[PDB]
This record gives sequence, C-alpha cells and structure tokens, in this order.
Amino acid sequence: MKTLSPAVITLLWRQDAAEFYFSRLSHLPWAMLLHSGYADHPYSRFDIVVAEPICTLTTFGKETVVSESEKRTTTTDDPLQVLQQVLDRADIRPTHNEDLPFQGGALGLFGYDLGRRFESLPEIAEQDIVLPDMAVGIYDWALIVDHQRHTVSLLSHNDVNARRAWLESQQFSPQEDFTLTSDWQSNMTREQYGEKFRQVQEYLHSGDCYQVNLAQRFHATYSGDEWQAFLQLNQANRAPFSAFLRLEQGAILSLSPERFILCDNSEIQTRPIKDRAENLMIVDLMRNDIGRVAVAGSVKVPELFVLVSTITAQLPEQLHASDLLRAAFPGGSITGAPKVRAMEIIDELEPQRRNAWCGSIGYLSFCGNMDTSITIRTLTAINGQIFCSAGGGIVADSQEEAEYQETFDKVNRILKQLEK
Ligand SMILES: N[C@@H](Cc1c[nH]c2ccccc12)C(=O)O
Repeated sequence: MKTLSPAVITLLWRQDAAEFYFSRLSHLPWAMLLHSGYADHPYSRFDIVVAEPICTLTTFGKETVVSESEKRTTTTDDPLQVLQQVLDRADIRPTHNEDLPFQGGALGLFGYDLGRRFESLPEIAEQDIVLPDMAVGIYDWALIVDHQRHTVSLLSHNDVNARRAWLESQQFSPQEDFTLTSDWQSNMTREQYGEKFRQVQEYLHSGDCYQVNLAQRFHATYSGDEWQAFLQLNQANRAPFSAFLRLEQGAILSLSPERFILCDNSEIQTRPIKDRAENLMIVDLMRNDIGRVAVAGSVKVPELFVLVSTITAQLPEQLHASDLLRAAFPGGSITGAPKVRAMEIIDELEPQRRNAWCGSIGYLSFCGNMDTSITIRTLTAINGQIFCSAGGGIVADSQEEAEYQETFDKVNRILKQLEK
C-alpha cells in the first residue's frame, strides 16, 4: 500500500487560477472542474481541476464500462462497488491533508438515474438525454486552488514535473462564443404542471407520501462554446458547489450552491448550516439515509426553533465513502419523503428522466475522503440542446400557483442570463 503523499509543486497565485488553467482543457473529454464560485465561506475554500484520467467508468443502466488504456471491461456489478474496487486496486492511500482535499482518485458525475441501481422502481419517464448515469474518471493528479491560503497546488502520485510540463504546454485555443439560439421552452405547460401538482396532492391526501419534489425542465438551442456559457454563469451565481464537466457525451454546467455529502476523515456532514402533545414532526430528509450507515449514536443535528451542518456523523471504519454515497443516493432533499415512494411519483409525473439533474457531482479521493454536490441549478449541454430543470418540494399545504412560480424563480436568473 502506497501511502506516500502525492508530490506537489506550487504555481503562482492568481485570483482566477482555476478558470485560467481549466480554459485550455475544457474541450478535453474527462477534463473536469469543481469551482467554489469565488464564494466567501469554509465550504467554498477550494477549486479542483483534473483531466486525463488513467481510468474511466461509464455506467449506462445496468452496465458499467471500465476503461483503462487499451483495456476495456464491462460489468453489471454495483457501479459504486465497481468504483470502490477500481480505487482500491490503485493501492494509493495517502494520509488525509486538509490543504489537499482531493489527492487524486475518482471525480465525476453521479447522475440521478443512477439511483435505480440501488432502489428498485418503475421507469415511466422518457429517456430523451443520452449521457451516462455515472461518468467518472480516476485521476492520479490534480490542480488545487486554495482561496484561504492563496495558493495554487499541482499534485501528482506520478511525475508531478511531467504533469506540470504537460499542463503548461496546453495552448489557449480560441472558442466559438456562446449563444442561445432559441427561446427557452418548458417540457410542460402551466396547466400540465397544475395537473401534476394536483396529482402529487392526491397522493399526499391519501397518505401516500409526505413530500414530493416535482420539477419542470426548460430547453433551448444554442451554439458556441459551452465553457463560455459557464464563465458567465459562474460569475453571476458565485455558487460554492459549481462544476464544469466535459464528458464524452456533452458538457455539464453546474451552478450548484448546495453540498450533498461531505466525508472528511470519517466525519460525515450534509448541508452547511444556513407534559405536552407536540403537533409538529420535523424531518431532515437525509437523516434516515445517513443513519443507516453512520456509526450508531454518532449522528448529531442541531436544536431547531419554530455543529456547522444540518447532519454530522461518523463513517464506520469498515465502510467507504462510496458506501455512504450509495446509501443516500439520490438525495432525500430533492426527491421527498418516503424517498423511494417519492421517486416513484416523480418518475410518473416528469415527462422525462432527470439524468444529470439533481444527481451529484463530486470526488472520492484516494486518501478516503469525499465531497459531493446536489446538482440543482445545473444545465446539460448536448448536440446544441441545453437543458435546465427547476423543482419545488410539494407538501400538504403547498399552493399550486405559488409552487409553479417558485419553480421559475429558482432558475429565472440562470435562464435570463443566457438570453441577454
Ligand atoms: N466547494 C468545495 C469544492 C467544490 C467546488 N465545487 C464542487 C462540486 C462538488 C464537490 C465539491 C466542490 C470546497 O471548497 O471544498
């Protein structure tokens, strides 16, 4: 077991380093950027850039294709377990390093439809987006941008000098300006929306769920360099869990502000914090998922009123982060409660499958840690089609019109930014 820490070179500091080094990689497949949106907090301290994976994992439904150089392997095993074996087999296990949250390992997309490999449910919505349910690369190196130290760190478990020379020889190519070429069109009318909304309230009325996240999807055509859309969105939104993923099948543009699950040195955290008969029950939609994997008695939640995170806990020594991800996937807070029941209703009412939206983007570092986002406020750019979805958690007392409108308000800024 190679526990050596990775070799590191520091690069000069610049307040735009991550876009500066990733600009010239954004058209390479498996080039990926996690950007903290220039946001000012502890959980928006780093930018991470990776490219040129030594190994990739592509899951499409039941199959996962593991590809490494000339070798290519297909398997129907649990894709997270398959991920875990690939990681394990690298035999690279350096000590945690708070200045290097990711020290090579896996990084990529966990799309929402990947939860069907862990949760059984009908499939009624249509698959009109062909983009993997898991698109993840194994990287033996990374570029780390640290906003608290003002440092730029290039690291590698292989020859960090040769990785540097490679990265500094990439040339800045010119890029076709980005442009929307059509108006945004919802996959549902107000009225259709109103119907699905009423259908979710029938279920709630019947006691079949307590909450369902129902979303609609906006679609437009575009031309030009998706990196360019991303620079402009990132600017405007400054979301701490943003990401730009260049996949073989399209580009994922995430302006997510929300963490999914942090696992740092076995400590788990979810979202950063920001005689009587009690009639109210307050449920954290991720509590049961975390509690199924956390160390018994380790879960802590803050005192609520009607810890730096809503849920804090401990990972058992015998589990991996990948196990933790499995158990929580897809996120309780963007599906509803009971989760799987809610997933089923969601799939009944949403004309199309969510694919990347509301899945998770993140990394499983070789040191064991993990950080992941929930991909809300995330666009999918493919074939000159770009998509952006928006949902709202419906509960018993929600109101139809207000909820419709809430869906627009969640993303109107992103859409209108791409207009004008
Ligand atoms: N914001 C995280 C890094 C990050 C940016 N975008 C992400 C997307 C997914 C996971 C992590 C990230 C941090 O400071 O550590």
